[PDB]
Amino acid sequence: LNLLVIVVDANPIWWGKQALKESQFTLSKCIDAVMVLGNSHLFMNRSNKLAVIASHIQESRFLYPGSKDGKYELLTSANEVIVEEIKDLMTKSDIKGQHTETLLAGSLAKALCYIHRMNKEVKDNQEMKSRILVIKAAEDSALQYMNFMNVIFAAQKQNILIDACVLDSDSGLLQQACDITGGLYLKVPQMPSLLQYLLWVFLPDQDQRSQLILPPPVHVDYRAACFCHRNLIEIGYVCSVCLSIFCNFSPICTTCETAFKIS
Amino acid sequence: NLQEFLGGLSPGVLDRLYGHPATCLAVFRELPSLAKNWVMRMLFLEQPLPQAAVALWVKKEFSKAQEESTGLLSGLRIWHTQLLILNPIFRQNLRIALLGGVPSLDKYAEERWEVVLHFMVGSPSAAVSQDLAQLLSQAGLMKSTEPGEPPCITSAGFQFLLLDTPAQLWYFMLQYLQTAQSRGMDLVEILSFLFQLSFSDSLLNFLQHLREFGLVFQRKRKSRRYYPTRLAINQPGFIVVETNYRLYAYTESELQIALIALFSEMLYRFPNMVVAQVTRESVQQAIASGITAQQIIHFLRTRAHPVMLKQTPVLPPTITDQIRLWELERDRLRFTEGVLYNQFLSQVDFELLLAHARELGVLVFENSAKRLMVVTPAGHSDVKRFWKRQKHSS
Amino acid sequence: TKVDEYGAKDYRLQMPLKDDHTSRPLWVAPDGHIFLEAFSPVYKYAQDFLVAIAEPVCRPTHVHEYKLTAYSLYAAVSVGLQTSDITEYLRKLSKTGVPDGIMQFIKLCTVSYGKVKLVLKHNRYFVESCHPDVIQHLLQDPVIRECRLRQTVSFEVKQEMIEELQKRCIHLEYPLLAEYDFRNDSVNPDINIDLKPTAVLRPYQEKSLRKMFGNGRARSGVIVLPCGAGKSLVGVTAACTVRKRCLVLGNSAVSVEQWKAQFKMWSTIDDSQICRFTSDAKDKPIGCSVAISTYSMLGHTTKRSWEAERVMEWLKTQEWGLMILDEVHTIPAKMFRRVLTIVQAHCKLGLTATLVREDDKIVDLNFLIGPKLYEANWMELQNNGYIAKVQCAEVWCPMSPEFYREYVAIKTKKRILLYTMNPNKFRACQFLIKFHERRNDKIIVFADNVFALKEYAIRLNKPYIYGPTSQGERMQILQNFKHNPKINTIFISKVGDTSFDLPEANVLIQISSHGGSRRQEAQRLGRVLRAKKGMVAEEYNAFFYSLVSQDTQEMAYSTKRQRFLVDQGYSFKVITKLAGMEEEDLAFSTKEEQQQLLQKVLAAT
Ligand SMILES: [Zn+2]
Ligand SMILES: [Zn+2]
Repeated sequence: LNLLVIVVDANPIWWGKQALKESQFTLSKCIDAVMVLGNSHLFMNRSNKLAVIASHIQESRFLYPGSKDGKYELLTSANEVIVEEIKDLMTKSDIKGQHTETLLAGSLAKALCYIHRMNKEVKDNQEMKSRILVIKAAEDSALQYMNFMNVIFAAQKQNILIDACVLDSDSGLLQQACDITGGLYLKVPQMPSLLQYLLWVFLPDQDQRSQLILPPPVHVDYRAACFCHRNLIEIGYVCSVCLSIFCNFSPICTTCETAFKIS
Repeated sequence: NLQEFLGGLSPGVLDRLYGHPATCLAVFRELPSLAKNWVMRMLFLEQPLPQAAVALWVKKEFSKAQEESTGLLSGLRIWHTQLLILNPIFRQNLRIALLGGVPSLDKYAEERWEVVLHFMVGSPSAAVSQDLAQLLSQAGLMKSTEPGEPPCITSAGFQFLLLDTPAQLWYFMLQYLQTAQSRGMDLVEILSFLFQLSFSDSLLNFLQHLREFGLVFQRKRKSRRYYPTRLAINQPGFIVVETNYRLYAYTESELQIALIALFSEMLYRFPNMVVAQVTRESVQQAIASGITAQQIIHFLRTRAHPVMLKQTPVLPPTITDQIRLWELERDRLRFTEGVLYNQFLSQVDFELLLAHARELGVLVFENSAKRLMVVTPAGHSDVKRFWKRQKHSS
Repeated sequence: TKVDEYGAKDYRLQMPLKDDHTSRPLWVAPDGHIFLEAFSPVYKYAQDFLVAIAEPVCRPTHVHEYKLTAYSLYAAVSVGLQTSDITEYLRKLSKTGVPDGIMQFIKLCTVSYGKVKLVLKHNRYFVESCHPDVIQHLLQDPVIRECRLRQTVSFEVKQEMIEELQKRCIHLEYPLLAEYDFRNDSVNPDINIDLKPTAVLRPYQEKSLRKMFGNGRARSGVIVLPCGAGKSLVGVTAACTVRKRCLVLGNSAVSVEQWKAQFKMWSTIDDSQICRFTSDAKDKPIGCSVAISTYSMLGHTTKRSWEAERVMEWLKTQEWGLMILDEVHTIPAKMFRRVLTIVQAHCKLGLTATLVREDDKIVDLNFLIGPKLYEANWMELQNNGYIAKVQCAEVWCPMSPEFYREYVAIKTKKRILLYTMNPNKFRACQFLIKFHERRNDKIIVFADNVFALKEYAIRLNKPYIYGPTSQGERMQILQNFKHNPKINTIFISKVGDTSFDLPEANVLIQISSHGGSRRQEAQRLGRVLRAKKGMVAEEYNAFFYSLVSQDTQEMAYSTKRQRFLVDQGYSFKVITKLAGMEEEDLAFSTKEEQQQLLQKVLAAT
């Protein structure tokens, strides 16, 4: 079976900027597209299961743990729960000017441990191939690099595919993230037609992904820079403690304070 | 299989059968691997697309999956070339199906199927039902020929009996549908209920027959609501086989003992065990009745006690080979009808006459060294005329 | 007594089922048949108890089959198991109770034991009995009076009629006791025989000896052990323990030679103290005590030579502490059984490996020698490695068309020479022997028909042994087979199965069979059971081939012959065709060669 997790980056600052701009695309339509994708994923098979996470500057919250209109009861419950919870989360939110960048990585960690919990609980008879369909919507924060890299490596070890679906911006950190675990990277330039991209590129599971034509991966610039002025460097002088990429040979690296002996 | 059953249908019945509630989902689940995704893809498109795109939308490796899926779904007629947009009706129904718009039961099903099999075999005590009896008789696995005397069991009956419960029930329901069309019950309406289970007068009669088979049980004096059993949606062994053709079966239900006695000689019957011997007499008796060694071997393997599961193969090679050899020794001599002409004189002229009886299908065996050909009396009036024509041609 | 709708002896209303049936792994049928589970955790204890009280008839890998009888129950009482001591544990082990029929049978058999005892003293056989009523009501029939020579009441009985009286008592329900109190016996001084520490006794040998030695007294009985299990060693150990004059009886020259070799190898007794009472060669039989001889010589009915007459008179006059008889399955024969009465012995131990025969004379052994003390488990020995694992196989050879034509056409019995010699099986044995010869596997070909054996042996220029085969030439051929690498095959006749000291062989092909006899089949199979120095059970190093001819009475003979082996558990794999036979060049391929062979067979007459 397959356990899909949709990590939606519903950043109020950026989505409300879109709302003020009165652009055609809106967070409501984005949520509807994600809902349709999840419904189709479960539609694929009974054993398949899904979950949803929404990201905010403060924290990240799960959007998912009759036939009034003649509809599959389970998908109806999914629609109702996600709609109600997303509206509640968006309606209620404190204001903090100091922190405005979206905390995308923190949710990833929640997704990973949730997948681990589900893998533990599920019977050993059936093998579960989990996936994380990250949908970024705003620029990433520099300060989150370390933790995001930790979670990416944890996902690599635990065999989960991070399929990035960045839109309106190309996050180098996120493309690097999905490249490590082999997840697909699609940058949709036509936001109104986003759902067609999901039902082709992302929706097919890892089982059938190899035996299918999908957009080629984007080249990844694995840049390195010294800790002084933040710029690309091809040669780094790291020590045996900090393991920090530096500018030039120095008597002692500041982040270490070690008694380096010249030679 | 259900894929065969649905493939053997016309477009007119197919589109009607694609009902809104369940059919669009039950037939979807059939889609083995990839057709699920392509259909999902083009569930939201109102514009047909070229076939070349679908052709090139699968890598060079594992293309046979692409062709087989495309052929299967073309047979199902989910889309039309229109020049590959899906059928509008199926698209709408599928969108409505995708965000749009027990312990006693299993025992009951087991007991009902067991009593049905008891009646199928010559059990003096069994459930009595004229409709069930006539349905089984017309299913092709039973023939009576005398209403007063209880019906006997035909050759196909034993083969059906020795099948496993899942395949047995599935074939029984397939025959039920085929005979439903003959008796006049609408096929589409009854078929849709089976798909709806895994999630009118004709409906009531069909549900009554299903309840008689034990797949469903209203439990409320035949109320509208029903609670399907496990078998409606669609175990450890007990026989121990020795190397001396001896079977020790931990059987308490008389059905298993009867099934074993069908092809073995019973020796002792303990309260929780029974001893039988697989001898030439019993095995050849079963083979003459109609069974073949494959069914017996499969039956013994599926009902294999856990003790003998450790050894590989589970069933001893000596027992398996002996059963197969016993079945093979059954047939030798033959039977056919024919007439022989001779003196074919010219060698090149006899070769032309051999093609006349071979095309019509009346040639049995020939001989180019002695100029002899055997012709069945069914086509004797056509070969002689041809020979006369050849003679006239000279 | 109750028959189900099938051949099913119904026992639903006969006996109940124990609630803890899963815990109890034992079954008890009213007829006495018992079915033990080889997978139960208490299987070893159940096996020991059931072997003690019953004799195996079928011991496959999963479910062993035993049946108990009067003789087995008498043996249990002899080893000292009382009626309660056996029945209480039988009920405890049984998962379905004990039928009243078996209960009463056990009670009667146990109580009817020990009342009548037979003790020979001063060359006089007295029928002692502490209870006098047994004799009082046993003297009803006149046969006892005419038999008898013309508390603790005893009367002398005639020497010649001992066998008749014993078989009469067996059905009279008063078995005689043949226990020997060698611990308390001053009439015959003990012999200076001891068992050297070099001899090693295997666990099954020790168990059989323990069954044989119930107490200080040496019990006379039959111990069935596989030929490769070391029955010769067991017999030598028994003689050494007895420490009195021992007379071992073989069945042939090879048997006597092997017995002398075993005596010298395993016993410290000097060479001069062992004699071979054999016509071919003798070592002053009167000079020494420990003797090895043959049934034919001792029971010889025609005129006796002067020296043999003197030796026979000396043997008759002397009394023997132990009388070992190998291959007891031949004892009930007329001449062979006459030897029992001809010679005098306190305890006559019997050793063999195939205690089975068609005529119902095996039961006579129970009184001729004694109850069957032990039967070794061939499968357990194979698992323990004491006996080489054998991949028993039956190669089916399709009969050639012409040969089948004459075979079916003639209603006479030239078929024995015909189907034994057909191109398909002649090519088969040749190809099999070639394949094993290039594999460095030792071959022992077998064939009942001496004519066919000689023809095959001359065609394959191999050293066939059979019939007259001088003893010197026999020994030379056996030595060459054992030592010379250039030769690795010997073609032995029926004499091989009688009693042969032969080196372990990797394969055993049998081109012809005497009949559907389970004795000959097991006897010949026992040759390859000799465990190798460092082999493994799963390697299947040992192979047994029983070549048969398709669509012939030989098929019936082979099926009527593999019953005992399949009962033990060996699975005979059928081989319709052999790979590489077509490519390998063999005789009788073209039609012409088969034609000349058929012409020779027809001219054989
Ligand atoms: Zn720098
Ligand atoms: Zn440092």
